[PDB]
Amino acid sequence: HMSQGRKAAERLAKKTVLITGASAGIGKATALEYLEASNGDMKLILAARRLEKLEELKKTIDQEFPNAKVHVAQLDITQAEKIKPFIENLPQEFKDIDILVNNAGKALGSDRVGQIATEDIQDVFDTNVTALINITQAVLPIFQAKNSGDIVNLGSIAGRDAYPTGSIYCASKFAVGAFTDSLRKELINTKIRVILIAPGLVETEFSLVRYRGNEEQAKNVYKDTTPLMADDVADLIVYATSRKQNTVIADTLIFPTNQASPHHIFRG
Amino acid sequence: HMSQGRKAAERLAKKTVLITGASAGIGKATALEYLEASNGDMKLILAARRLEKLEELKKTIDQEFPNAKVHVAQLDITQAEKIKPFIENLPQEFKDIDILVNNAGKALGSDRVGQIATEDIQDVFDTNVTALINITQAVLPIFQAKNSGDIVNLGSIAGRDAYPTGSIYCASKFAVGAFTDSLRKELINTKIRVILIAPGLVETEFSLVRYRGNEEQAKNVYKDTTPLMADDVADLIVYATSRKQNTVIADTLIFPTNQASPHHIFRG
Amino acid sequence: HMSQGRKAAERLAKKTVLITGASAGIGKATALEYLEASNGDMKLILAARRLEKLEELKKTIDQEFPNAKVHVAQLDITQAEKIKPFIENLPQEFKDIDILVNNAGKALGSDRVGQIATEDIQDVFDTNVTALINITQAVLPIFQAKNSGDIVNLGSIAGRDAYPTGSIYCASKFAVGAFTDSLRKELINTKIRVILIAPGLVETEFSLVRYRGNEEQAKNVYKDTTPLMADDVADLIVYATSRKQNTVIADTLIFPTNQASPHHIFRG
Amino acid sequence: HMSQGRKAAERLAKKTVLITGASAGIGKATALEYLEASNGDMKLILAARRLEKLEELKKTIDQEFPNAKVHVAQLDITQAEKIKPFIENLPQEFKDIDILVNNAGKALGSDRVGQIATEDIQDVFDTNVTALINITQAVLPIFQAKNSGDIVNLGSIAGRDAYPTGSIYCASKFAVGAFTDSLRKELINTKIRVILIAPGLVETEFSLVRYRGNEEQAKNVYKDTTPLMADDVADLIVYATSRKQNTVIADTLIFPTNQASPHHIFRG
Ligand SMILES: NC(=O)c1ccc[n+]([C@@H]2O[C@H](COP(=O)([O-])OP(=O)(O)OC[C@H]3O[C@@H](n4cnc5c(N)ncnc54)[C@H](OP(=O)(O)O)[C@@H]3O)[C@@H](O)[C@H]2O)c1
Ligand SMILES: NC(=O)c1ccc[n+]([C@@H]2O[C@H](COP(=O)([O-])OP(=O)(O)OC[C@H]3O[C@@H](n4cnc5c(N)ncnc54)[C@H](OP(=O)(O)O)[C@@H]3O)[C@@H](O)[C@H]2O)c1
Ligand SMILES: NC(=O)c1ccc[n+]([C@@H]2O[C@H](COP(=O)([O-])OP(=O)(O)OC[C@H]3O[C@@H](n4cnc5c(N)ncnc54)[C@H](OP(=O)(O)O)[C@@H]3O)[C@@H](O)[C@H]2O)c1
Ligand SMILES: NC(=O)c1ccc[n+]([C@@H]2O[C@H](COP(=O)([O-])OP(=O)(O)OC[C@H]3O[C@@H](n4cnc5c(N)ncnc54)[C@H](OP(=O)(O)O)[C@@H]3O)[C@@H](O)[C@H]2O)c1
Repeated sequence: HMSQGRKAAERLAKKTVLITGASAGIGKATALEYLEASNGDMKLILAARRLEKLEELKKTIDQEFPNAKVHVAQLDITQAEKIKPFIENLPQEFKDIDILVNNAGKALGSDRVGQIATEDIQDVFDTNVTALINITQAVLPIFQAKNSGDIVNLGSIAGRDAYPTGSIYCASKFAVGAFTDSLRKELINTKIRVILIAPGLVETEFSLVRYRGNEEQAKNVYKDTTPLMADDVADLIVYATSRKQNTVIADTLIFPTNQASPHHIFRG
Repeated sequence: HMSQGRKAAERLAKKTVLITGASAGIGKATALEYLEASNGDMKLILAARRLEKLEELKKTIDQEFPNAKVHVAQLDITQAEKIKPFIENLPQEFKDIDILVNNAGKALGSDRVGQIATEDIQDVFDTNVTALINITQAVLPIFQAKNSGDIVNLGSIAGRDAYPTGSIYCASKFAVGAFTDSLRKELINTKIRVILIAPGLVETEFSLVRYRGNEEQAKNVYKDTTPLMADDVADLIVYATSRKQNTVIADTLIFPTNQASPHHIFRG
Repeated sequence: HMSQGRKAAERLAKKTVLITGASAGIGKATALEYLEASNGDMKLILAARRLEKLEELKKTIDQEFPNAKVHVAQLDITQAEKIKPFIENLPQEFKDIDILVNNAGKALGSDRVGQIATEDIQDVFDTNVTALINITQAVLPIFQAKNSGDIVNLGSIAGRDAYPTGSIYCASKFAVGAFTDSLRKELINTKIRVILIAPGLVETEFSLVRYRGNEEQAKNVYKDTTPLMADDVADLIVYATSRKQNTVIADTLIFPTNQASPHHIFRG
Repeated sequence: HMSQGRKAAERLAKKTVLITGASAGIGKATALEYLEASNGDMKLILAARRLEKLEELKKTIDQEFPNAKVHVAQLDITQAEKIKPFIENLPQEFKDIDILVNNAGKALGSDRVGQIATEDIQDVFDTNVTALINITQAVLPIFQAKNSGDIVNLGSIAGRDAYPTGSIYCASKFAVGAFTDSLRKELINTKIRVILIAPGLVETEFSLVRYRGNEEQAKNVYKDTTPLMADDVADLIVYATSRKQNTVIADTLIFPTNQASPHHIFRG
């Protein structure tokens, strides 16, 4: 198991990764890809709300990667007050986080301004931005203590090119990008790496969530295109975080070949 | 009184402007400037938390511009549940808003990530982003009914060029920009104008608020420079909103001559 | 004649403006607008290739603004070797330039990459970028000697949001923006103002030139929209350059109300 | 020899890469890295002006990668008239290009506007922009005929964040980005991948060229930092081009850990 070559595996070995939104889509793919690239030799902290999904993943990992160690954690990152204790209370074995993947995130609906539910505004901002920042602040001290660690934030093409009907989501991803940029500028005197991942169309549960479980509307987003799959973004994240320390794959835009922006999507 | 020429005064006359953060700084300057440019002939809705400051402004206006009509409103735009009623309950005379100026906003501290108080995060985001969106959604129906109206959003240079120690503020201003951009893209089939104003250094109460009333630290931000004053930004706002309808001064970055970015500030 | 109010007229009076592309469209509008805003009391240096068009304009100005002084100059700004002498040889009366408007510019064709004529590539880059820089370098010493002066560069929405079929033009306008931004950052220790004007659809001779004189294709670009007219952009330029010296209207995107990007253009 | 894992080697095998600026720095590193990742099993066309440097590289490759096939080409990409014939005249074996790496490029001096030699302006633009576009147009038909191929353009952090003293270079890299973006938007209906690589500080011959051979000034750019080495950027290029076809690593900013922008560079 060395999906990315020997040197990348060496660099990943024995590191501890904390992944938010590990129950599905990119987060889940990323947990698996980290093992593919390191010959199973890492420690994973998988956090999301759906505990069974996490358990199921751990079981999959357990048999596929005997030498992997996985700590499953039911956490709604929206519940601010639980973040700091969550970190402080990690089992000894998993306390020394090396890579934080702020992947948990969502979009709710495609309403034009004027039609947007206040709940949808709070939920998207709280999950995408506020929680991302809380989790970041709670982990950072670990990195600063040892002057090492990667902070990986999931932005989006929507974070640099806004589109109509996506005002809130775009506002949230623009925010994530900016926060990420300040952070990188603050840390230039450390060896802590700050990495922004910005995908276009990836077929996950993202569109299913976005349209409240309506499978029709979800599949329709990808109709007549070959979008990215979660493992494609996972591939990039593991790639970025397995570079030699001095290298920062700082900001990457990943697209399916048929897409060039939110407004430029070829449908065959 | 026609600070911007006859034609601009004609275009402004008898319009109703709603201004958030009218008690100080740019919002206050903007109320005054609208009158300077329209020969007093407008209707102003001035909202902020400090009711006395608003009253004082109204009194100033009352004697300076007898023909102006001013409705003062004590409102904390952060109290979401009060927004919709606020708009619906405007006195008949002021109900027909023509220009919305989403000016109320703030920055809290200059802490590097890791050191940022959760209250400061919520306050900045709620005031700068969430409330701006709520207020925008509450007013927009008025504009859509009559297919006219200007939406003016206070962004910042910080909204397109992030800087260390300003992660939250920058994140919030990037969000305001992106929301604004989505909005403009949604409304291209209307005659509703969407305008983003993005200043650099303006000497107001902004730095005083930012450093919790410490006048030392506040004055220090402007030390050895000649920053913009609030009437400079007011000038631009009134300029943008007094153009003929078909013209959209969509996005303007305004700088004092000694500044070229958050990182490029000459001190004499 | 004070289209922009008294204070703006005072600030413009007796200043010397150098305008490239004065024979048509925005450049021509801008010469006229400067006079509207200053009560005719300025000195204009109008440069372009079509000498009769310039003469015609001067004649118009001569009778409309008796107190204006206009120096007409047949110049192909693409002829680098003539730039420095051009400046150095201005008649005494016009030597002390206060405002440079780098307006001359064009786009040639709408060919996709693979189909682009080399002549069209050189012409667009030489006029839009190289000449702009040459002219800028030649005038700048005047401004540095007296520590004042405005440099106005015509960018475009295309300079920040590229679009298919416009690769060369967009590349050129991105370049103009970047050059402009470096410049502003270099001059923060001077009182020299650096101003970028970025329009969307303006109906001038721009599309006519772009499609090699084919009036059909030209009119077609504006079909079913109400684009900006050249005086709209002139209005903005005169506005920016008539602000008090300390204020820099640094970067303004101006759109007709039906447009929000090169990709978002409503046609009624 | 599979620096990036088996699957990536499979995807690279037997492909033909054309590399500009192969005689040194990133271009040279990239030729080497392609072989490291594919077990020597590719065909390289190495072009630059210094023929001996190319020969030397080929000799290195010949003994290190017996199964590699290398065509060396003395070419000044600035000589436009030679581009099309260059492509058309490639030996049969190397005619079917799969990957174009537009790497040749340079910066000349660090002069502020006003002090910039016209030769330096033409040389930078002709090499970085005009030649890049010419070479792109000449190779593209190959890709369109077979509906596959990667176009890799070397941009820079300078292409999205301009800095004083780098106006021309920045202008040139902004143009490369914009051209690149247009190109990707044009090709969404093909399976041709369009990839922008944007590094910060890499220690190559780049600074040596920039300061006309002065080793002092060159080494000084990197003093007290650990910059990226050419093989770091090579790694990213090979990574991007060895993804499965549907995946486009569209736009990647790569930094040494001590850098976060042109203005944010920590020196230890
Ligand atoms: N997929 C795309 O096309 C797209 C494009 C660009 C960027 N992105 C970004 O990439 C990230 C991952 O998206 P995705 O496509 O993988 O979405 P997804 O398939 O819907 O998964 C999102 C994950 O986040 C978790 N999550 C949501 N809210 C949470 C909360 N309050 N607390 C803890 N965990 C929470 C979910 O698990 P539970 O429900 O079990 O808690 C789920 O596992 C998001 O930030 C998204 O914005 C997505
Ligand atoms: N100063 C700068 O250099 C700078 C630069 C770029 C952009 N801006 C932006 O310009 C806008 C105005 O800033 P400024 O410099 O004029 O600031 P300021 O002088 O401190 O005034 C801000 C106004 O907002 C009001 N406000 C704050 N929170 C409120 C709330 N929760 N509910 C209702 N009103 C509230 C305040 O009034 P009350 O306390 O009475 O409620 C105050 O009148 C902000 O959006 C700011 O981000 C400032
Ligand atoms: N119109 C739009 O939709 C649009 C949008 C954004 C930006 N812009 C920009 O705004 C500026 C002016 O546009 P426009 O609409 O006014 O175009 P226009 O109507 O074609 O006029 C351009 C002017 O430049 C002059 N000119 C062209 N090449 C020249 C050369 N080589 N040497 C000297 N003068 C030259 C032309 O005069 P002669 O032929 O007589 O020399 C003409 O006066 C340009 O930078 C353009 O890129 C236009
Ligand atoms: N180094 C950095 O910090 C950095 C950062 C961002 C982007 N970049 C970009 O990365 C690319 C490579 O730069 P580098 O650091 O590798 O520079 P480098 O070490 O100086 O190499 C540049 C290469 O380009 C070739 N070249 C220059 N002009 C040419 C011409 N007219 N025709 C054919 N070949 C030519 C040179 O070969 P000959 O002299 O033999 O012709 C040399 O092989 C450039 O596009 C650069 O702008 C560099």
